[PDB]
Amino acid sequence: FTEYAGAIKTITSALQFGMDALERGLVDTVLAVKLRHAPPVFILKTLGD
Amino acid sequence: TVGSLHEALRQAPFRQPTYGDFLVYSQTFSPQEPLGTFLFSFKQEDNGSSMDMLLTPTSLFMLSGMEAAKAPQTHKVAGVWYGSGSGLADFIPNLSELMDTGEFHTLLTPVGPMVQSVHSTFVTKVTSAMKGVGLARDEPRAHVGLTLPCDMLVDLDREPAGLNVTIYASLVYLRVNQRPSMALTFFQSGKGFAEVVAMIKDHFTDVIRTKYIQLRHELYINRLVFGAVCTLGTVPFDSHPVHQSLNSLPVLVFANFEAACGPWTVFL
Amino acid sequence: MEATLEQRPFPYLATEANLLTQIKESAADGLFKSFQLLLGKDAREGSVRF
Amino acid sequence: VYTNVVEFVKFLETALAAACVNTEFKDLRRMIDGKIQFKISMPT
Amino acid sequence: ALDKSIVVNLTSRLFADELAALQSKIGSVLPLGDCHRLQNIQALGLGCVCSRETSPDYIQIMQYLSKCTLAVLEEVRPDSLRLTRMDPSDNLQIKNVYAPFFQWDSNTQLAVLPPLFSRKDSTIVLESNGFDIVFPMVVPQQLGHAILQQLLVYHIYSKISALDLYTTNVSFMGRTYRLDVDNTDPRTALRVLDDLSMYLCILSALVPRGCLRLLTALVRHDRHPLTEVFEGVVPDEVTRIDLDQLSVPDDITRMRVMFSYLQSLSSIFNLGPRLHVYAYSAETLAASCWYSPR
Amino acid sequence: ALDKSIVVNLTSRLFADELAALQSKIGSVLPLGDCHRLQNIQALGLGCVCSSPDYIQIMQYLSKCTLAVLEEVRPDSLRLTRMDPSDNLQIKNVYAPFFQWDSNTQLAVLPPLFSRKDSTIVLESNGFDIVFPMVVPQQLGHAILQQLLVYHIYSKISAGAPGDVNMAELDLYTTNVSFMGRTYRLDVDLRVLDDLSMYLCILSALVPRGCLRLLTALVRHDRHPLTEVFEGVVPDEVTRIDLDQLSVPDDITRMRVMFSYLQSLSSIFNLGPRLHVYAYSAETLAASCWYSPR
Repeated sequence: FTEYAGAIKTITSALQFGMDALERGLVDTVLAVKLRHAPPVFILKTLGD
Repeated sequence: TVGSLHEALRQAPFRQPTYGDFLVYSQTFSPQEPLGTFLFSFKQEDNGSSMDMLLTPTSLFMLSGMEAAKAPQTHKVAGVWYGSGSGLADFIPNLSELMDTGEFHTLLTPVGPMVQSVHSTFVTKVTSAMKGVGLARDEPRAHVGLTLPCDMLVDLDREPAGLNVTIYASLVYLRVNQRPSMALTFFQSGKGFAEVVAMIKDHFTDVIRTKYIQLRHELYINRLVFGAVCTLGTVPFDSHPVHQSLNSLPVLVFANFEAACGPWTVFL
Repeated sequence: MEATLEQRPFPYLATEANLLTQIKESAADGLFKSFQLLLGKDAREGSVRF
Repeated sequence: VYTNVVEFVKFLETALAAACVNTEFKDLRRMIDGKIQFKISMPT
Repeated sequence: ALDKSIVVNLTSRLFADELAALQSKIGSVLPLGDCHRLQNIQALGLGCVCSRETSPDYIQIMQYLSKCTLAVLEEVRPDSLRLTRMDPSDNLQIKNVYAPFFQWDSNTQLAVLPPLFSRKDSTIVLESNGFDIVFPMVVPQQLGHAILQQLLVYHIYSKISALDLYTTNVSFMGRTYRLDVDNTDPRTALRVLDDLSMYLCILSALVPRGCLRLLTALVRHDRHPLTEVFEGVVPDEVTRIDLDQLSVPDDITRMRVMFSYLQSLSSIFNLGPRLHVYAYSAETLAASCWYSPR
Repeated sequence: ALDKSIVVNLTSRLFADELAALQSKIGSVLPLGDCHRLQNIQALGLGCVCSSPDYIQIMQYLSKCTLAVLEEVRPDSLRLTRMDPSDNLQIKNVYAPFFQWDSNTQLAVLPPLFSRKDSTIVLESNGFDIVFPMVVPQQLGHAILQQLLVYHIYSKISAGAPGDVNMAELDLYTTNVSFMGRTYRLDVDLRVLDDLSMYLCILSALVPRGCLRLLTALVRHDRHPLTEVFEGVVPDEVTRIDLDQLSVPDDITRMRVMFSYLQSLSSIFNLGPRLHVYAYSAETLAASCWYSPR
């Protein structure tokens, strides 16, 4: 009983850190999109006027 | 989710490895053998039909006769386990003539790593693995990986790798002190068979020149066989060898080594 | 623009009369254009994409 | 036995999401492409 | 069981002109660098060694190919290539697309070879990324070796020359095919010829004398079918070896040693990984092979 | 899980004498033309190509085959079992003549070449003859051929010139095979090896011309340094072959022939329908193994 409970608390928790890995991956890939369309200040300012 | 993965892991048991029960004279197999030692087999005659002979890479160093120049570290270990080698060498009376005509590599059949060996006084039980990942026989299942010394293993290295890197076994006949004596090294590359045979020839550049010049006053046709390469099994790529010192003796140990076999192929 | 064939999983209709007679000959020598064979391990509705 | 539990994060509860319009799409593996055709008229 | 595929990120996009080639060659075989899931284009090209700016190395390309994994295309999206890989023992379904058309059958024996019939045909370019995806080709082993037979003959008779119909063309039964050999880098193919020269002269010192005498009694008495490589004229060198007497117990110690070196010519006539076909269809061009490397 | 059973349905029943021969051979290794589970008797055994046979047209049939194992002979229908690669089995040593397999050895599959009383089984009720392959331990299978290959040459030397072959010398070291501390008698009066005696002899004169034409082309500042040693092993008479007496478009015909025998003779001994026995008993003739193709 303390061994069947010592296994399902590892298999579900490893999926909790797999489910955590996507919300961490959402913020990474949005910021990966925002930086690949991010020209710096010294280029854009004279183009912006 | 939890419920969909609750069933998708139940339906996959992996196959079990095979087991070859070996039964050895206890004077040809030391008690202090590291669990994970690679093995061999020698089955010259057939009249006894009772007991079997096994050779470690440490015990084969006593039968070979390669000096401590090309192999210093096991020479301390092969002597401290076998004094004069009389417990080993008395069984084979042709240890100077099998090295002449080149028939020793045809008799060895590689087996694999150890599993469980109960040491005994007269007849030592030995269990090894031939296929599959090296696992234990009994209830305390411990994953026994294959162990090689740093003295015998010679590595071959952008290198694009597949799902495969293999371990070989070269066995090269030569003559030191004007008496025949073989030499054995271990390789590790996943380069395919068409490259390693072109690479082992560059590992023995300064050896072929120091035989055929030494044997030009008299040369025999039965001397022309020079080596034999087997194929011992596959290592999973991205798994690293682990350095380990044992009473000392630096020994590399692999993990997840599944074992196979192969025919001995001549190269020159 | 020539009208082509496509394997998109249409809601097909069934006709009372049959079709199947002499079709096996007609693949080898073309009775009709715009045909594509399908073997039974891959004769299905494809996954719809757009 | 002493364990730690890492702090979990939500995407929509971060202030990053002012720079994104967020529509959940159920079967994106069934998509090939997408497009937005702008039509800019111009005065003179 | 085992759920596998490979999706490949094209880093920016790709055009509609170059998509017409990647769509036309679906169901083909190409290698790739490492067995990841997610992947860039700079591993799928076989022409990371078959470059345009330098001359290629036909042996080194083939020597590269027993290393890497092999993969099959199934779908093409204009930003992502979706493939499937080949486990070392896995019954899959391959399709015969490859443009020099050689008919297969059930229980044939395939081989994966570098593109040697045409370089420009099997190398399509992707200048949206500055890279060219280079396809290999599958060939049955009756020409799996018979191109490597012809290629090793060519590098011998280039140094002697430095005629042009016997040293280049490859003869399958029925037809001939011109190789695409114009500017090569033979500095790793002459090592291979320096690895025939050791095994071949050893096989010229322990030639069994009984088999030499059977040539003296066959090229002038009867007319065998394949003795017509020779004429009736025997070589003069065979009689200059024949003059020593026979020895039956020394045609065993010469036959056994000669037999051991012909296990060694499976180290220089190696192909890539092989495809044991067990079921083939003729009007669908779809086979079902069994991958097994080495 | 997976299922495998190859039921061979018969037309007519088996007789009493026809059945008791196959009762003893209840465990064996047999070739088979395809892997679908309902076939006739004309698809198993080597009699598809063997029933004036050749060696090579059977050796290029075993490595391109799917071998099956007998388990049961019921009087209306045979039954087989398919053999996967890397599959545990249970083989009964039943083959004629007897050879005494040693445990922990390697077993190869070779075509039969002795008299027909020991190999085939004549079935009168259905008019087909099954042909078993010859399962030999792999060291003896490379040894039983390399002496009869010598013996078939001296059967052709003594047919044209009798004084060169001595029957006291020939039938003394070509009828005893010293292997595994024992000897074995062989029943030989051949027709199976009538091509290897010609392929090894048509290769026998092309090697001395070959290993000088290949060495005159390979000489430069960057020779591979091992062939400085292996230049001396060739005899002095081979080093005086003047190749002026053969033209350059004749020399190409003496290379593409030459290399093609060097491969196709070397390949038929590195063909591996072989199986590694791990357990055996002598007085029961039981054995277990695993299979690994090519």
